[PDB]
Amino acid sequence: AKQSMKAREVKRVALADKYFAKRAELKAIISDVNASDEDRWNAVLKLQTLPRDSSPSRQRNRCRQTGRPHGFLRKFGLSRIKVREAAMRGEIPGLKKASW
Amino acid sequence: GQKVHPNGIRLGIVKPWNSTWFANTKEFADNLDSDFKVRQYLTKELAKASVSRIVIERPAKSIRVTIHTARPGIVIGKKGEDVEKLRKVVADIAGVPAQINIAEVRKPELDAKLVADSITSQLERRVMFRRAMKRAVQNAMRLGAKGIKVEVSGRLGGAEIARTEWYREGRVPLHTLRADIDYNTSEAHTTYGVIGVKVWIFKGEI
Amino acid sequence: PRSLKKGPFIDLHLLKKVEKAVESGDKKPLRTWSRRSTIFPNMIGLTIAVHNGRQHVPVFVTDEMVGHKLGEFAPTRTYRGHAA
Amino acid sequence: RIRIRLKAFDHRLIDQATAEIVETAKRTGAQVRGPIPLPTRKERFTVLISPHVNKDARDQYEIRTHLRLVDIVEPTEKTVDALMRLDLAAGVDVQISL
Amino acid sequence: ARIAGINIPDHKHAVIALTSIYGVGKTRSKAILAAAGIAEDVKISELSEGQIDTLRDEVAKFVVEGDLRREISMSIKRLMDLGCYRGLRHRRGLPVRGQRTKTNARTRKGPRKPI
Amino acid sequence: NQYYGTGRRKSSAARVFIKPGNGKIVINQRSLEQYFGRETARMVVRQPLELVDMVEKLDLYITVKGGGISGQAGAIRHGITRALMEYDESLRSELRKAGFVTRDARQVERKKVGLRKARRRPQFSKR
Amino acid sequence: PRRKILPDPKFGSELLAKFVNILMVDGKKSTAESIVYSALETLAQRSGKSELEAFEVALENVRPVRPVRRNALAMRWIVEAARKRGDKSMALRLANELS
Amino acid sequence: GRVDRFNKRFNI
RNA sequence: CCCGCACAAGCGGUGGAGCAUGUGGUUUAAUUCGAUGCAACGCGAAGAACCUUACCUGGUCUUGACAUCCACGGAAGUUUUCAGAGAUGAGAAUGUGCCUUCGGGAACCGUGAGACAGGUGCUGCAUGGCUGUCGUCAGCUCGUGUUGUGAAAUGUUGGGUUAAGUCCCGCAACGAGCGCAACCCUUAUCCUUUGUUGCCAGCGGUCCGGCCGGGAACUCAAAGGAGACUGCCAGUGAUAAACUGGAGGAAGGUGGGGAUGACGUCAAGUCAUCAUGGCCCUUACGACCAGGGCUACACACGUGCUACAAUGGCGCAUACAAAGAGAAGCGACCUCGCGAGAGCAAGCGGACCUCAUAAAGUGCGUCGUAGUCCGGAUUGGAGUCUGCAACUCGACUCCAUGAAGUCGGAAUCGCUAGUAAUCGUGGAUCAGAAUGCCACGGUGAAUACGUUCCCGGGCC
Ligand SMILES: CN(C)[C@@H]1C(O)=C(C(N)=O)C(=O)[C@@]2(O)C(O)=C3C(=O)c4c(cc5ccc(CN6CC(F)C6)cc5c4O)C[C@H]3C[C@@H]12
Ligand SMILES: [K+]
Ligand SMILES: [K+]
Ligand SMILES: [K+]
Ligand SMILES: [K+]
Ligand SMILES: [K+]
Ligand SMILES: [K+]
Ligand SMILES: [K+]
Ligand SMILES: [K+]
Ligand SMILES: [K+]
Ligand SMILES: [K+]
Ligand SMILES: [Mg+2]
Ligand SMILES: [Mg+2]
Ligand SMILES: [Mg+2]
Ligand SMILES: [Mg+2]
Ligand SMILES: [Mg+2]
Ligand SMILES: [Mg+2]
Ligand SMILES: [Mg+2]
Ligand SMILES: [Mg+2]
Ligand SMILES: [Mg+2]
Ligand SMILES: [Mg+2]
Ligand SMILES: [Mg+2]
Ligand SMILES: [Mg+2]
Ligand SMILES: [Mg+2]
Ligand SMILES: [Mg+2]
Ligand SMILES: [Mg+2]
Ligand SMILES: [Mg+2]
Ligand SMILES: [Mg+2]
Ligand SMILES: [Mg+2]
Ligand SMILES: [Mg+2]
Ligand SMILES: [Mg+2]
Ligand SMILES: [Mg+2]
Ligand SMILES: [Mg+2]
Ligand SMILES: [Mg+2]
Ligand SMILES: [Mg+2]
Ligand SMILES: [Mg+2]
Ligand SMILES: [Mg+2]
Ligand SMILES: [Mg+2]
Ligand SMILES: [Mg+2]
Ligand SMILES: [Mg+2]
Ligand SMILES: [Mg+2]
Ligand SMILES: [Mg+2]
Ligand SMILES: [Mg+2]
Repeated sequence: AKQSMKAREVKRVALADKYFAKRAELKAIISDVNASDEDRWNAVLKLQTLPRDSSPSRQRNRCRQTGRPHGFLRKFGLSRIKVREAAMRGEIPGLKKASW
Repeated sequence: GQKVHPNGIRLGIVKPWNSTWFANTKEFADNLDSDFKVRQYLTKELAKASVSRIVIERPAKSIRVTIHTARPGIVIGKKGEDVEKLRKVVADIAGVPAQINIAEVRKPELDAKLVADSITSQLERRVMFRRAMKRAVQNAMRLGAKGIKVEVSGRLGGAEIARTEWYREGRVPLHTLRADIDYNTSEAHTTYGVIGVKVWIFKGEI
Repeated sequence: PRSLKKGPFIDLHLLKKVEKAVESGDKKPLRTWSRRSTIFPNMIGLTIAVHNGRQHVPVFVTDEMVGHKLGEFAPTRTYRGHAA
Repeated sequence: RIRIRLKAFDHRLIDQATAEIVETAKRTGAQVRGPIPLPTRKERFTVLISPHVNKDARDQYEIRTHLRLVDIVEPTEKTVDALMRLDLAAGVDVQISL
Repeated sequence: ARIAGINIPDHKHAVIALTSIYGVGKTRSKAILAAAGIAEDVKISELSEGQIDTLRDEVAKFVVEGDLRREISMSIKRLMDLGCYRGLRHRRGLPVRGQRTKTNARTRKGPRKPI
Repeated sequence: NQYYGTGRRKSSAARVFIKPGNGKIVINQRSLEQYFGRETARMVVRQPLELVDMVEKLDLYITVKGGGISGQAGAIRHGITRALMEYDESLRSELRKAGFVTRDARQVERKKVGLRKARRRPQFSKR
Repeated sequence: PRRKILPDPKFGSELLAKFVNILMVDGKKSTAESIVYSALETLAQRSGKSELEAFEVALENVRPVRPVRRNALAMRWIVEAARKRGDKSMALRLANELS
Repeated sequence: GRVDRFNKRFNI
């Protein structure tokens, strides 16, 4: 992946962490059953003023070695390609070729 | 056709892992990434020190790294000054207490990684590929390898058309899972691009 | 559609722009990229120029449009037939 | 009761680690309900092996997590001392429950 | 026999027969019959004129037949007059609910028109 | 004083306890008729007893887990057969001849990469 | 290439078990069994001859060839014929084809 | 239609 | 002369319909790029609303979004306002630490300059690495010797035999290497060990629930062993290798399945995973943002799903799985809602808790061969949930609607057994978004005379 694309992900992770508590607060009001209509409305308006990149759903899992945005495996934090290279060198503990 | 990785297929049969730690999913990816960065750091720092293998254990919270080297003296340095520099950097990148152990490779000519790295060093110095390959094969067989194969692929001697050349002596029975095949690779970055080296060393069954 | 419990979505920047146009009685088209905003009753009689990807399409808001998204009135794809 | 759960990716290592625990208990003069082999988890991964296309070309990998339960009935005075003062082999996760 | 200006089949079970009305499906049919106090499996032929008159009263609580056809027509005309995206899809005779048109869409487009 | 046999078939495993009795069969605390609706399955369960002529000489107490109706009926037959050979070893050759001593080792074949099933390949267009 | 059935439950015949298998679709043997037995009961009552014997009557008239294959084709033709019929159920379609 | 549809299913 | 679901024998499909999906084409501001006979076309993509994103339109930046170096200002930061679609501008508050040699640095922010950074830009016909393919086909070679002026040959051919250059026998060859086989995983039988979170035969108790005391038997868990060798027997065979049959045995002749892919072939695929020679761009081919597009639709092709019904649909009742996942997670019970769901809130990093009704099945009833009580496309109305946000373009629910379709021309595909066919179940990716993919059990066939023919291949 381009250097810029890897830097966008770092920015998104950092903003999501910076605003996690505030976003959770606002969304708790918007979801709150016994919240007032005005308080719900104000929360809806406030939530959209926060940076879009503070939403966790903006993050794309990328291979931690290459930045590849497809073929990710969460267990390893790597794409399918880098998993295989690491696996065959014995660098992934316990992982071996499976037959059954 | 394409061949299975000789090391990979023998893991847990005749071949150990290079990382031995348990982790749950929560820490697994982070441990892999810290291991990657540790090996990246040490491989660069000890490029002149004939490192064959970097084994990583994670006892408790700490990290224990075993560096297999043909040259323990250069890695350790004077009164362990150099190995202490490594240990402090490894501790920082791992973010946990670090131990560094040194393991001597007594026979570098029987170590696939060191043989591969020896060939790629020579190719970058514009040694004739055929000479480098032939000597690698001759040395291994002299030091008691049951067999050795060396493959070199790319723009050999700066030719426009890339080709693969290989030499074998003795036995290299890659379908025998109990065969101790030491396999490793290296890349020479030449003026005409990448030449790839593969080395297989057979040291007997079981 | 958006859960009724959350209310209808409108972009805050558009809401404020609409409020100012209504209070002023200003009749110049409101330029917006907020295709996702719901049309509200107080937008009736305004011209909202809605982005379609390359131009702002003037949408004269009527009472029947209330509750629709603005993007519904600004088609994004150009098609005039294959055999033409 | 001390319950000890051991996990490892290799059964030889986990069996060494359980053998250490039982001997530590049976030296401290503690009753041990001997190693129970609990079900091995087999986590599987299927990956495409080509950099591009060739969808039918895959590798299938597995991590086996081995699991052992040891139960220490009537923990003596230095029983708990000898178990909490034990560095089992790297690669074995040890969870002690009271 | 005759309900909402249509003839309901006499030989069928009442629960099936009532679905002949445009605007009555299986759920509304069951609800109509539950309200009228008529069993689902009674044949329409086997009902008395008093029982049929109560069925007419229950059906009268729903918009059906020509009243429903005109509501649906009005709803589609409204979209087309608005000139919203859905209205444009109705005008052009293409899928209105986001379906692919590169292939398929034959229910809306009709049979294939050779180049 | 009872005679035991384990039986298995597909993913089923049956525990069969035999004693002298009057032809009672209990499977998982239910009668044979109640446990298996299928008469094929009832036949399979009763095959070894009918073959050795001990249908009302014996009471069977059976538990069975895993697999389906046919798997369980086959596991039970295998378990009964083994319990009968504990009861009387001389029955072996007759039970062996009927094919009941064999553990039917046929299992579901795994699905494979690039196939729809174990063997079913995706359709091929030549042109 | 270049280089056994079990008997049916109700009667004890490899011939009828094969017939059930030929009738069966989609591994639904219990369904097929119920059809074959329902059909044979209809067929037995009509003539007064037994199910198994009445089955042999129908086969002998249809059989076209090695003796095993003669039965196979006959059963395959009965089932194919019965499915082509336009009677209410398969059991009746089969009984009407056998009779 | 739509304005009273709107004002009854929602509120500030 | 041989082999392979290659044909034949069979069973079920595709080709017709609707829909899903990929591709071509056409269209477009853009419909990003790549894959192309088998071996591209549910392929890279294990999951495009925004993001992803590579494309378009417009708004913006220029040592830079991402590094190191130097200098000069600042602790970091946090709260907060206005303008703006946002990028980004202006502000306004507040805070003034940690190293202390109390010399100063270390962070970590700004700004200036330029060495540089940056490029999913080009070349897969400059490359590495990785992959497909012939093909898991039985081949491919070498040393030494010998033969030929020599290219070469022999071995490796031949007589038997095998799944196999498998093995035996013969033989100017004698040996060897890479392949075959074996060693590895899994499945079928048994034994030993351990016995909870799993187990319940016997026993005591019991509210009847392995529920309780207990028990360690059994199922099971998972470590270690045993077991299959053509070993035994017979007949055939060249006093052979082997073959055919039999016994015993859970298993019989490679028991079943997997992993494992020789020398090479196609300048095959991939410079867009990554790496990399060369070339090219550098106040732009780099970088930031909002909105759009990748979802377009006269059309053509490929792969699928759902059907066309009665071996079925519907209703009610009621059996029997396996494998797997789970902490920004799986979420019970209870209450509310027709429902999607909501509220409340246990338990569980799990043989314990949760996902989590298996469905086909079976019993009873009903429909009665109809475009139907078949089908479930399409469309209207009303909702739910995820998510800053579902207009373009989500999934799901409810009410209504109720299309084509009556078993599909030429042709063509898969499959030899727990297979095909059919029935559900789980997982990866993932906020949400499978008819795809990967995996799991349930039920469970037909047929194979044969090798003339068609396709691919082997040996002479
Ligand atoms: C895909 N198909 C169009 C062709 C194909 O099917 C084959 C095949 N063997 O079946 C190919 O070989 C192919 O895929 C392919 O790889 C090709 C090439 O690689 C190729 C070809 C021709 C070329 C001519 C010139 C050059 C030099 N470059 C262009 C100039 F600016 C510098 C390169 C070529 C090249 O790489 C033939 C194609 C055929 C393909
Ligand atoms: K569309
Ligand atoms: K290549
Ligand atoms: K020679
Ligand atoms: K978009
Ligand atoms: K599909
Ligand atoms: K019925
Ligand atoms: K219908
Ligand atoms: K959408
Ligand atoms: K068809
Ligand atoms: K998801
Ligand atoms: Mg890069
Ligand atoms: Mg995402
Ligand atoms: Mg688990
Ligand atoms: Mg109706
Ligand atoms: Mg409906
Ligand atoms: Mg769609
Ligand atoms: Mg199956
Ligand atoms: Mg054929
Ligand atoms: Mg079609
Ligand atoms: Mg394309
Ligand atoms: Mg190409
Ligand atoms: Mg390209
Ligand atoms: Mg080609
Ligand atoms: Mg596919
Ligand atoms: Mg986008
Ligand atoms: Mg603003
Ligand atoms: Mg470049
Ligand atoms: Mg190429
Ligand atoms: Mg040859
Ligand atoms: Mg050989
Ligand atoms: Mg092999
Ligand atoms: Mg090419
Ligand atoms: Mg390049
Ligand atoms: Mg964008
Ligand atoms: Mg697409
Ligand atoms: Mg229906
Ligand atoms: Mg589920
Ligand atoms: Mg029609
Ligand atoms: Mg019909
Ligand atoms: Mg076969
Ligand atoms: Mg399925
Ligand atoms: Mg041969």
